[PDB]
Amino acid sequence: MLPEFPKIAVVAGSEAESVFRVVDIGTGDVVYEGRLSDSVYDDASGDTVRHADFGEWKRPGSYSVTVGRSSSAPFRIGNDVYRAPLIQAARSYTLARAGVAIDDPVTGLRHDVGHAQDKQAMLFFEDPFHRQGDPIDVSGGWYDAGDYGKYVPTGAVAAAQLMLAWEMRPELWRSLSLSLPAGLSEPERRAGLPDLLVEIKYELDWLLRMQRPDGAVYLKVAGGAWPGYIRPEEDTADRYVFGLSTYGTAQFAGAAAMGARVYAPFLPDYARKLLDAAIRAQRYLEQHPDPEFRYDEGQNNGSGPYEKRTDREERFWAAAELLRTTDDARYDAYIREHFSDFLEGKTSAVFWGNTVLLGQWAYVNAERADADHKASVRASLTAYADELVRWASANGYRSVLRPTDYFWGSAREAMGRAQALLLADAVAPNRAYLETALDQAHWLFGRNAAGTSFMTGIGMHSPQKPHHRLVASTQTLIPGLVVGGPNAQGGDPIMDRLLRESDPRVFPAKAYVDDWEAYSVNEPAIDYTAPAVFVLTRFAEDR
Repeated sequence: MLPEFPKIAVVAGSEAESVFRVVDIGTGDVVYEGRLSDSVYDDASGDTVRHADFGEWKRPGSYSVTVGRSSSAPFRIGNDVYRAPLIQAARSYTLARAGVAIDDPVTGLRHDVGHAQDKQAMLFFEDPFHRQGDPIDVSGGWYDAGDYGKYVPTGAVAAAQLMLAWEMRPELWRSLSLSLPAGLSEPERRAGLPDLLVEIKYELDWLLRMQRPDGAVYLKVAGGAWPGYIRPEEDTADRYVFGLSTYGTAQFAGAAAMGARVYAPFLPDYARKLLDAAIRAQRYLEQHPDPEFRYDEGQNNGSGPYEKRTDREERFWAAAELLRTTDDARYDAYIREHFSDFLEGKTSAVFWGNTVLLGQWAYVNAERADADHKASVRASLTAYADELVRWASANGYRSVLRPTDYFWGSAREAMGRAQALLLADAVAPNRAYLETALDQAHWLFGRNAAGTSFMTGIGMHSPQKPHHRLVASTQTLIPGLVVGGPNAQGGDPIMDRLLRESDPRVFPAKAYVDDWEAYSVNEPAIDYTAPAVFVLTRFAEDR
């Protein structure tokens, strides 16, 4: 917990108690005694919960909350408390790199070069630039999740969210070491690039390799079958380039246009390479206005589908990010002609299937965007943020999730909503936005009905058996990874059995188990961790 922010312990049950005591563990002295709030039933969990509010106690230290016969696990009040998880989450991307050997003394993660054969991955179909089966260098980038596939939509959206974390607090990140393992990114490190930007560039370099000469971008790199729980160097099967999509082409353009701005102070040639690539993608999109999602039979036999057959929110982001980076007012005209609805509303949390908020954020920060339309976008952001505050303020776990939000990726959604609250705070400062965003980090780290952190390596309870082939094959804890979170819709054989056999039925906020095969709730992904990095950036102490 931070000294200057709200402090509530959430207690499920304990209906009969009326007071609580905050005890300094080092002295045994009570530093704060108060009355518990009234018990209130929580629809998503089935829990009856109340609060111990001790926000006025601000002294750093280690404490426990006593209620009746029980005392909480120790917790910290301190200014420094979110720096370590931020660092862990950010450097988890390094440990997810494809195409390199890793020997990390921090975690002990060690593996030989994985997927070197991505340097000659075979195109799964014929296109105007390559025969079916022709090799393409699509090496590098990050493994997506617990598998070894590499997918443009989540790679672009994750890279963009990490770049927005950079832009939120560049001076924090300039002095933040990710303890990059030996041999990695040696030219970038010799050049003094901040470690976060070194890591993001590994993914941008790969995204650039997924673009064809006409500007369009392929969908993903993977094999024809899912590997077992094996080290990446053991996954020697042929690799393929699959798919072609307009929404992924637009997401690439958004990420590359953002990277052009972010990298320009450091690497003028690389920044211009990114911008030219972004504009080639945008020009492909302007010349091919209809959505496309290419599907060849078999392309999902060994990798996730990431299918979206419309693309408006992503085309909007591409154009708005280009507007922000280039200051070319022709992009404002284009946006106003085709995407006026996104200038007047429809804010929703960022994820790979809807980047409208990345576009809205670019637009409101664009010097050459129309002023009245920037005002409209700010109001869309604050209306959405106000709704999140209303929900969370009345929720016993101070959660921005409703019972119907417990589907695949709920933990991402909590942190994406927290991200939206912080973007709203940037355009229209409001302490409630900042506090509610921080409440979602409290939730993520275990203040929730499932009684577990959804970030590895953090919390009294955390995921120990994430559906993750590197963790499983090396039996090595990688901290800072965010798993999907509770999901009442099923999707893997463990959760499917739990949900169908349970009587009474599982409450949605508890639809979670820590098991290797529970991949509908317990698989980490780069686009789950990315909004958590963004949110923690705001609350990490600088030095």
